Amino acid sequence: MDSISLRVALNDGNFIPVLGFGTTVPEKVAKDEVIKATKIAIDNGFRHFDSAYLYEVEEEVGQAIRSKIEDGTVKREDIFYTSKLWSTFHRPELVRTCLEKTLKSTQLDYVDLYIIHFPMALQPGDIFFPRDEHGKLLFETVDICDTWEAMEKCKDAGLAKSIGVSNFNCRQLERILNKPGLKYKPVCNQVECHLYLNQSKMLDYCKSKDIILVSYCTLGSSRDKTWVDQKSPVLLDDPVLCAIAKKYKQTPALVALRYQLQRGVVPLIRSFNAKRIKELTQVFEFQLASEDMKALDGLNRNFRYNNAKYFDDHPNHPF
Amino acid sequence: MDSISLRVALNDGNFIPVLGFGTTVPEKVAKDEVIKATKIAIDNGFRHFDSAYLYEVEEEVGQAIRSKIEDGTVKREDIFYTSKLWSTFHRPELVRTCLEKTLKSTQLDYVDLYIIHFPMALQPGDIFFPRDEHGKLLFETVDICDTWEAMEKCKDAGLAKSIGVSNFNCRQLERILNKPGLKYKPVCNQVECHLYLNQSKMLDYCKSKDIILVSYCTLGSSRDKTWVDQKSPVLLDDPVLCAIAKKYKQTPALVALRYQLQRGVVPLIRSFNAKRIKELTQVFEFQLASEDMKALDGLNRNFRYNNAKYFDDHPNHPF
Ligand SMILES: NC(=O)c1ccc[n+]([C@@H]2O[C@H](COP(=O)([O-])OP(=O)(O)OC[C@H]3O[C@@H](n4cnc5c(N)ncnc54)[C@H](OP(=O)(O)O)[C@@H]3O)[C@@H](O)[C@H]2O)c1
Ligand SMILES: NC(=O)c1ccc[n+]([C@@H]2O[C@H](COP(=O)([O-])OP(=O)(O)OC[C@H]3O[C@@H](n4cnc5c(N)ncnc54)[C@H](OP(=O)(O)O)[C@@H]3O)[C@@H](O)[C@H]2O)c1
Ligand SMILES: C[C@]12CC[C@H]3[C@@H](CCC4=CC(=O)CC[C@@]43C)[C@@H]1CC[C@@H]2O
Ligand SMILES: C[C@]12CC[C@H]3[C@@H](CCC4=CC(=O)CC[C@@]43C)[C@@H]1CC[C@@H]2O
Repeated sequence: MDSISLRVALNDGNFIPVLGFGTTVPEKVAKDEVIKATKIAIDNGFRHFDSAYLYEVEEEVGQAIRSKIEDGTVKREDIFYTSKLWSTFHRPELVRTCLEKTLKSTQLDYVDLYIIHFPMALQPGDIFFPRDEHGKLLFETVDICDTWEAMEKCKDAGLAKSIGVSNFNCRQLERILNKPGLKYKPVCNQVECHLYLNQSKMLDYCKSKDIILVSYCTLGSSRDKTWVDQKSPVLLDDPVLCAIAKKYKQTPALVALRYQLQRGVVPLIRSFNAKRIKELTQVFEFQLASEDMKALDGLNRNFRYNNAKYFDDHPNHPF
Repeated sequence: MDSISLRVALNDGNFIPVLGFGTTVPEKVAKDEVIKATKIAIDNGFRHFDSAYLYEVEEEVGQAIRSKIEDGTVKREDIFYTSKLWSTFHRPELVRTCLEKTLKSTQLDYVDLYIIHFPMALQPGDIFFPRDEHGKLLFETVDICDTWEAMEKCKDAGLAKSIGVSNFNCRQLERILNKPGLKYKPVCNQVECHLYLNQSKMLDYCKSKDIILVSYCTLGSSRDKTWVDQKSPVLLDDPVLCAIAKKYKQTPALVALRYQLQRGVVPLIRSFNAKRIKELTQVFEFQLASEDMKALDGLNRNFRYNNAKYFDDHPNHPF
């Protein structure tokens, strides 16, 4: 069967498809394009979809998914849908409210994985990034351990099959793992990970705790100018990556992706192009040799495309 | 990660690694060879091990598995162990007794999948195939539906995560699916399936019921003279199979195996040879084209290497 549909074990007894499909829509691209791409991803064997409250497209993604359930292509159970809790709902009493909005929007009866988008709380309200009239960002110091307890209850309530975090550093992660009364451990930490920021320490830390590293910007991001510095290196053009790709008669994208899979990372990818969507499904058809992995490991330069500078000087900034 | 370690969904919410490693030891081969092979299989990414009470090697296999858990190579959760209920324990009150012997032998705290080895009951006792002094096989007519209820309780008791059957024909399968009060549906039907006996009807039946077909003798069996007719065709020598293997620069074994995976079968293989064990791990590195699948589909000749003639004329003989 579709090898990219196959699953890996989560520490709570659940299983996640090994390859995920992101749903962020680029600034100048139309939101209906995500419906097109999602249906195509499903047709190509993609069973893991990553979204978020912040993305404002959960209505569209849920629509693409249900149409495929409707026409008998898949069952809810075949789909693994991930969503994320936004910073303005970090207050314990607001966590489930955020999730219930996602459920209402997607029309799915539960999310397979619900995660904390960032370890930073912002003032409750209707704006994603609330600032005062002088531009200061209105944040709060809600303890992650408190928001985490609210996340555990959403799992107990059956609204989320699994719970995890995103953009957490080791200190923040340790804070939750050592929390007294901890009932459910985070099943993953979704962070930026690619050839220029391979996260070997975080990967080692997660392995020792049975937490999986789910990577984003795996192919060097979408270079969306609203959030990616245009003077940053283009990952897929890297000479060493292109030489190796050439050596295996594969594309750089496939080599950048395979590298992650080979090191134990569950990667997220995104393409609104039908040829490229199909192309990524062949990542299991080859295998990098030790020497080549060591080569790619050497491309690391601790470079972030996602600095989270839109969070200004939040006392809890992970980076 | 090891693509042969990846999992497929079972109809009860569990997941099974896509490629299984059998543990039967050939007549003239030493039982300690299975400990060697199992450790090597684990080192190579095999996570699904198929055994049975009848095989008399559960003590050895459990030993190989635990050593790998003990040195930190895997966790119990990483391993999927299958065992089978022997015919002499078909009486409802004896089912759990058989399972508890397996648990005691393997020293695992539960089996991931427990299945009915054959749909034929034999008289209780210490001999696998009890016969009278005149030679007649001492069988019983215990209803499979009754033994099945005993299997459901072992699942409710937590002793077996999943339950299934083996060597059942469609009638016997339908008998259980239509049983009144059925609580748990069989997650699989482990039967003989290869190029000369592809089981297309059974495969279709299973697909419609969400029952997976787990195949054995996938490579044409071990040709063990105690149970395989030496005048039977050698599957891996088949001209058409060798031509196709040649066309993909792959071995016949890999082509015989890939064919099963491509049609939705979860295959079982077995090799006590370290080179061949490693060889089978590359089955995801290529893909047969439609025309080639149709070619291989044509090799079918409804030929069984496993006639179960050791069950003589049991009224419930599946074949
Ligand atoms: N948790 C967080 O804080 C966070 C942050 C950022 C992202 N994410 C997740 O990660 C997902 C992906 O992020 P991203 O889009 O910024 O990064 P990305 O996956 O690294 O890059 C996406 C870009 O790669 C291109 N691409 C896809 N397949 C390709 C192929 N085979 N060859 C060449 N190029 C290919 C796409 O172009 P085309 O469309 O033309 O194919 C697209 O522009 C997001 O949708 C989201 O779900 C999470
Ligand atoms: N449920 C049932 O009633 C039932 C019945 C029979 C079997 N089974 C299960 O199926 C498992 C396998 O059965 P089996 O051994 O009879 O049949 P099989 O898997 O079809 O054949 C095993 C033979 O194939 C050879 N082989 C393995 N890899 C090879 C490769 N890459 N190239 C060439 N040859 C290769 C092995 O030789 P080497 O060792 O030299 O590599 C071995 O002799 C059993 O252990 C058992 O778990 C279940
Ligand atoms: C920069 C931005 C806030 C942060 C967003 C970004 C879109 C992409 C994105 C995806 C994430 O999951 C993390 C937050 C970010 C990085 C948004 C585009 C406009 C908005 O102001
Ligand atoms: C033939 C036999 C009983 C049936 C056994 C066979 C070993 C292989 C085997 C594996 C199975 O799982 C089904 C039963 C069989 C086919 C045994 C070897 C000696 C014994 O008498």
